[PDB]
Amino acid sequence: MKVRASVKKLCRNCKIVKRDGVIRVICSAEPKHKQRQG
Amino acid sequence: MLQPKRTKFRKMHKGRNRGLAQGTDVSFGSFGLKAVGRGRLTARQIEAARRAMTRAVKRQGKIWIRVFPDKPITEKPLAVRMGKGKGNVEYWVALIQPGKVLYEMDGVPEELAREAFKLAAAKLPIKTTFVTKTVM
Amino acid sequence: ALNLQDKQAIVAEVSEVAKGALSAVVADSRGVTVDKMTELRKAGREAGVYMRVVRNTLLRRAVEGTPFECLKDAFVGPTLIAYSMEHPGAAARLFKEFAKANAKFEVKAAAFEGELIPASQIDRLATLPT
Amino acid sequence: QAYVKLQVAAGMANPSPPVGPALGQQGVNIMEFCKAFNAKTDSIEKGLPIPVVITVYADRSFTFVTKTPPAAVLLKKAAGIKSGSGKPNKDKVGKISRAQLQEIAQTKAADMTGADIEAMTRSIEGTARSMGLVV
Amino acid sequence: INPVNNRIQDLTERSDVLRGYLDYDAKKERLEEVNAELEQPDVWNEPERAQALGKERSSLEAVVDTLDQMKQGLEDVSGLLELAVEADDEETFNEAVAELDALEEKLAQLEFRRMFSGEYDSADCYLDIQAGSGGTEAQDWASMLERMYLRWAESRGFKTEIIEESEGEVAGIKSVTIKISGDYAYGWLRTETGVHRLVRKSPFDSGGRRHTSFSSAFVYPEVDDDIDIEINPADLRIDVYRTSGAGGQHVNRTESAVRITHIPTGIVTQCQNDRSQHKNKDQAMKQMKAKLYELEMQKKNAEKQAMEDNKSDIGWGSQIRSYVLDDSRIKDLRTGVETRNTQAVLDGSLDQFIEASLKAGL
RNA sequence: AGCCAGGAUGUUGGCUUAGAAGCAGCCAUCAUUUAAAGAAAGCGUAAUAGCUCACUGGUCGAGUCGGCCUGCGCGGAAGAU
Ligand SMILES: [Mg+2]
Ligand SMILES: [Mg+2]
Ligand SMILES: [Zn+2]
Repeated sequence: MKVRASVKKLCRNCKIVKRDGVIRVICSAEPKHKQRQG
Repeated sequence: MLQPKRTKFRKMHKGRNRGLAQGTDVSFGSFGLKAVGRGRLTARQIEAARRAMTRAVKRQGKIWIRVFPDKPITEKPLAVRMGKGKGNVEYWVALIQPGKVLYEMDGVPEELAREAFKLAAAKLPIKTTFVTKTVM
Repeated sequence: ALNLQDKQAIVAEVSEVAKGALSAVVADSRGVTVDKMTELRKAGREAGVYMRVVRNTLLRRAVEGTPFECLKDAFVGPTLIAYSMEHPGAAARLFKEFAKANAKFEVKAAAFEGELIPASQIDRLATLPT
Repeated sequence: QAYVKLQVAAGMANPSPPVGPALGQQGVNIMEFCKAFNAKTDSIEKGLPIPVVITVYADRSFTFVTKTPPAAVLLKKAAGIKSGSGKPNKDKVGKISRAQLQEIAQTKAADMTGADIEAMTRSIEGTARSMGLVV
Repeated sequence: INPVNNRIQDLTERSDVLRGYLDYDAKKERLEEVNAELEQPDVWNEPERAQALGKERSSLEAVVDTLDQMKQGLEDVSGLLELAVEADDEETFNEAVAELDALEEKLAQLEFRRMFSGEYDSADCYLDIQAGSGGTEAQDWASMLERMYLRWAESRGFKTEIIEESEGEVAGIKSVTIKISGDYAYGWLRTETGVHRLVRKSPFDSGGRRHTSFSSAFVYPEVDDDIDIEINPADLRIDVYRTSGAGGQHVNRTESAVRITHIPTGIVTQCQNDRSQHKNKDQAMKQMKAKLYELEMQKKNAEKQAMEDNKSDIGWGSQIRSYVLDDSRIKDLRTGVETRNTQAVLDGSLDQFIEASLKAGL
């Protein structure tokens, strides 16, 4: 979990989703890629 | 790091930075990075931006730096009281008004140029925008 | 690709059909490229460049050019299929070629429908002018 | 079934240094492949590499079908040069005529995928260009 | 075509010499064993080993392959030489000549790599000549050596420059430093480091006795003086605290004193000279930098000390040549090459020694 | 947008490299069989192999794509009774 101010799609498999009013990158392929805005 | 070779005067008044810019259009290149925000680019900052963009363009196509840091900014040394004359010149700025084409570029595909400009932009203190060559 | 190019392609297809009466089918629902290449080369060996396998059997592509010539070909549409227009010679022997190809590893995709030239059935016709 | 093209020159019987574990990765022995290669060789020419299909069956006795020798080596031979790739557009190392390329094309026709020899010629020209030699 | 023939004759000889120096058969054997190891599929399970073995193999192969190419090419040329001579076909002769030239070039390349395999071999050098324990005689010997070296350097095309010269009070020189600029200057000269043995009847001795005087040559390459790198604030801990004794109300409160610490090394610098914390930090920073520099110097010195200690270990083996002028014979102790033309050697015919030394790898 | 299929040939382009086979780079970036297939976008390898992708054929049967302009919001946002 990379908590950042800027969250970005790092690959094709990265998807940006909003969960309970928090922007999140979740990725099916790469576990490293998953992010959270904080 | 850009700086005037010679100067008429070693120090300078603060002044104000109000108004719109004059170097507004893409003149030389095909694409430009136009300043949307008001502020002041230091020489250092400009250089950084140039470095960012050249690398991005991989030494292919020409770059112009439409801005020049011709105004010296003084800083008083630390732990020194308020009197006793003006501080020494530390760094040089270009005062930037909205509308200022900061950088110009040609001999590049458009997307790549855009990318380069974006890369540059993060190095600069002011909010900026990509612009193109306009007939008239 | 834009509308014009598609239209042109359709026109070309129509012209090809007009030129050649006999036709046959093939399908790549599990087909190697090498085999296809070889098949193509066979055509070249035989006669001119004219013949293409023309994979464009959509509901409104080849089926839209079907009302021009050979009107029964509209029902062939809703399946993965590839046509083969045959210009020179009255009833050539490229129909059984496809069957042979199928036999040599293709896993029965086209089901050799025939394209009906003398109003033929689903089963093969070995009886052909030689 | 375990088919891979990996071999050096035809004259070099039993490729020990370059191929090595690659040829004898599967159940088939070292000596057999080499013998097969030798058998293939005597009909045509030595010195050049020749690729062959390696269908490793469960019975060990593999089926093999030969291919035409690589184009690059042939091109090199035609040229009379050994190295001509280092900075090609900066400075032209070697040069070939179209006729020679055409001649080269015709001999390989069996393995080349196509009917038109002109096509083959142009492919060969492209290959040459890629290598570094200007037509 | 007589010169061509001569060249051909020479080339075989030098190939043989090269083989001798290399120890070719052993190399071939090594290549073979390594090759055998390679094909065994179990060796690529261990990756570090395998890559190393591969690396070892290739160079050996190159060495071997080039060698027999040389053997074959020469033979081919000889075969074609006859054709050139008797049959009088010109094109064929030309072709043969070209082949020979190519072969020669290849040989040179192989020899080049054998010679100048070291890191600093391409660079220019400072030759340092020091006179021995003898006295006037020793000084004279040193001077002679210097002269010889100069002559040698001029011969091949190097640029000599007398940096420092300590002159002998009676005759000759006490010491000399010569900068020798040129292509592969250090690589050509690095072998000449060592003590030189003069044996002659002294002209400075009143008795006219036969003296054995020594003088050392020392060749070292001009290393690029690396910039003293700026230390990062990430590698640094900056502590700030109150001063000792202090003396007043403002001093008790204010934390002017600065302790800078290097995290990787563990060096500390304290400063509390100034009232201003910033100034102290600046001073402390400077001090830290100085300390780092000193540490770097110390480390350099230690390594250097190790090196000479190792060199010292050889002792009497630092004696590289013996210049006997009475019996009229020069001998290199390292290689074993001898010549009776002493005067010629003195004048500057060192190529015969130097090349052989390079080939040897000593 | 899913889904089913192909995703080749010269070819492993040469070089320089310990090895380099789309993927260490350096460089050219062609042509072929053509439905379409980059001398290759990512994963992967000792390197090959292998797994994806681009583009394309089939199914399906109505809107869809991503820029610009602006309004209002979200995160970025931690302190001591
Ligand atoms: Mg103004
Ligand atoms: Mg906010
Ligand atoms: Zn991802």
